Amino acid sequence: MKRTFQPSVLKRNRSHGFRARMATKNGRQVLARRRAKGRARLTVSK
Amino acid sequence: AVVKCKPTSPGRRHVVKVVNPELHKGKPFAPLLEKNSKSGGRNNNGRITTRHIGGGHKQAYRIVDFKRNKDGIPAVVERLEYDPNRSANIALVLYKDGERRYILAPKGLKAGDQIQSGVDAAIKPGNTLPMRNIPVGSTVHNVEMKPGKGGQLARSAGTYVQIVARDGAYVTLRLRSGEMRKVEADCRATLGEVGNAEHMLRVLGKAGAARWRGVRPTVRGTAMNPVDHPHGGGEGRNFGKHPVTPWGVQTKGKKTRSNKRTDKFIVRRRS
RNA sequence: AAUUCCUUGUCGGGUAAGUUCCGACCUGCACGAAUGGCGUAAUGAUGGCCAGGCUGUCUCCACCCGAGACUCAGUGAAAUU
RNA sequence: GCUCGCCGGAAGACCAAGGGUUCCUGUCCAACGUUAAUCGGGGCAGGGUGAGUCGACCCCUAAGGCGAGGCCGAAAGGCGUAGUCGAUGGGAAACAGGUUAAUAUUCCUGUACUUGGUGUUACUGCGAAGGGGGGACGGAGAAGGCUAUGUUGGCCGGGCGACGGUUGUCCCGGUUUAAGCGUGUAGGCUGGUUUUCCAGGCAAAUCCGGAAAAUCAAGGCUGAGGCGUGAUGACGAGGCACUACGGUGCUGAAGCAACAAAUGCCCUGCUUCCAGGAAAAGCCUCUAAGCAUCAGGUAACAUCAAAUCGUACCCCAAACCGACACAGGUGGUCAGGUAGAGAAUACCAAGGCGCUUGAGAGAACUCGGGUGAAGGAACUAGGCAAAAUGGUGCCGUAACUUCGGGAGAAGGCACGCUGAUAUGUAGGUGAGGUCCCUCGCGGAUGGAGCUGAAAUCAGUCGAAGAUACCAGCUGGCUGCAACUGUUUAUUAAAAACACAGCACUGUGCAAACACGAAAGUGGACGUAUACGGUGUGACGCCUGCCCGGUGCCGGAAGGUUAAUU
RNA sequence: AGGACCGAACCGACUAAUGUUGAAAAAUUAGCGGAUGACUUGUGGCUGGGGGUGAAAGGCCAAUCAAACCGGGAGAUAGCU
Repeated sequence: MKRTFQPSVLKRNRSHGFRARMATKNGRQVLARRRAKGRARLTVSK
Repeated sequence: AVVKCKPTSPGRRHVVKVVNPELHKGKPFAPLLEKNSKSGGRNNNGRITTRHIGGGHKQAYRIVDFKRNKDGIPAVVERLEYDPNRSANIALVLYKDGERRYILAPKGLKAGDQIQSGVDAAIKPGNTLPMRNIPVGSTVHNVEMKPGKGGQLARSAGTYVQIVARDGAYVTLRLRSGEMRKVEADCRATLGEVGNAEHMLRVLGKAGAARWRGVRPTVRGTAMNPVDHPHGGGEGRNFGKHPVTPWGVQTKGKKTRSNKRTDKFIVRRRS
């Protein structure tokens, strides 16, 4: 049975990467919230 | 010619083909080719704006010269080639100066025919002249709505326009739709009709034939649901309301022309 | 009748016996002509019906070969209360 | 270690994606492993990934993304030009052998190749963000020529048999060798060369395109494979000295031919069809502005450079996606033998495995199977399930029909083995020899050798010869839908949806219409033989009556009627 | 030639049994349909919630769909338990 998650590094970075977040105002707000919360990993970059 | 396929299997029983042996059985003219990526009926927003579009065979655009501004230079028809981007055929014409161009193929055009454009051109099929010099009552195609803008009317497989009258700076035309419209007596037009009149006689014969053209299936509307279409659902088949498009417009006689900038050039509408 | 309530309508066919099926009748509760009418070769993992063959489907179960069930050693759950 | 069993178009081998040390060695057995565990993809420590040629990076672009100015929008922001990104595509070059406990086209040996920088010599028109060529492209089909590869023979080495026979027409094994370079073959495409002129290619052009003459018929391009060389090498079954019985030095025979043959190669070819089949750069040419006893260009030689990152291991699975060491899912490449039409199926090779609780017993009952007296659908909502049919050739085959079908209708007959025809036939392949020739990978003749159906006749064994696996039940009447298709992922595959066809209706282009506060975009680089919407639903015969109601399309006299005044 | 025929790969999911605290939050086994096309598949891209997409089932939009998910208004309101 094919499941929902089919990993692909290129798609992962293009969809939720650090540069993708910085590309839009809303994405930059996501980083601000995560930074305020003190998240060790801001994005899925690596 | 029109040929009917033998019923060797379902899907071929009702197929009617239009075969033209005169068409070039080779690759087109590369310099005049261009890329034509399909859209699927989606605009730059990514939304489907026109339904029932998608798929079909890959096609390469042919740069057809609808302006015919090469005046005074005779051209000779080299061959007629199939054009996937339009119902009509096209002709590759070689000008006497060594230039090649694509033009819509008129009715009585064939390889070796000579065509010319300009005010002094002869009144023969395939020649393009301003309608001022065209005798009244002639049959023309590839008509120009504005001087120098390029042909825009009567470009289909077997369509044509008839010049009815010339009143000063304007000429009244009878379009294939039956409309009586007037345009400036400086627009260019090509003598004769478009020469693929058999195009209307083809029968696709099967669903897959339409899919080759890039036409996706049409869902009626009376059988989807109340949420998707006004025609809605109901237990069984009911359809107890006036026929209406999606988005709620009647479309069974209701007119939708609301230009008001034109209609000074319209004499009679149609019918 | 994918439509007929009365209804298993009536008659005929098929069966020893047919509320189904097939062919007629017309008293169409409440068919009907592009929310199409009537036909239609071919096609269908489509609905109904009847035959030949076939058989443990059955009269009516019998035996047999394997995996569990059972016993021994090791590991070791669950719903409920 | 010896047997047995299982997969073998994988349950073998190599990768991508993904994972991220699971790889190798030593060591440990608490926990983890559905049991034990000395073992492990577990713990701990150490060791392992070597590139000018493989990949990435890089150069080029597709869909698409972003987007200087710009246009638009309360703000946020949207769209988009010039541009710049973006592979799943295009673009220079390495092969064989050997080697590690673990890497190799990366190391080693042997033998090659590509693109650049610089230098010297010689000859020289060089120059682009421009022009042209090229790159450059579909489906199906048909062969022909080949190779991978296989079989047999020959050759070389070995063997003479646990039980009758086995010195022969006997048994086992081996018989392997690349890129590169040279040759330019089967075969494919195109008539060459020279001169003059030209409203064409944003300007120019010797280039491309076009026109007019003359002169020759042989020019050029592309092209698998073969052959030669590479190779007096490497590899090589097995020997002989070392030999901690873990393994190394040295040596090492034959290494040919025939036949069969691909889904791979020639082939981005050829033929044919309609649905008419990317872009850009590298590359080859052309000149412009410019630069000319320079600079640059071409050729030869020499020299230097080719960085950086990835390279372990799994990759149809115990390492990826499924919470699991989960009967699930997961793209590409390789494709042996016998039988077979076959990548089906059966048994096997190479190789890999017996699926991480076993040991006994031989109750009911459940599950998965085998057989069955007599009857043969009496079962049941229903022939559900099961049984049955099943191959090839030949004969034969109804109503109906849109003349294609129905049809493999139905039904019937023959199938093994041996011998002969014929010490192996028809056919295929094709050596030697002879002859010819523009003396070549040539043509003719020639038929050795090899390969090899099918059919007939005769004989013969069994209950049974399409013996296993594999492999249509068939016929009659009828409803619905024309048909192939599509659908409720996870109780509905249908008569529902699509459908070709048909009709109505809208739509003269800045189209209707749709997405958008807008710009704009789709429709469409289309133009009424077009496009949107609606209903019907192949085809055949047809589609009657009603405009009062509602809607839509027209109407001009009157009545009523908003803001405003 | 063919949305042609038989039939593997491949893509589907008509029937039956088993399984139903399953090996599996839809699978296995034996049969079954398509299998040159309206086919199928890899990689990447686009369409965003009253919106998308939909050969149209109210289907699908991350095991969730007659209005996804996450956070917030929020300790919504609950004459009801």
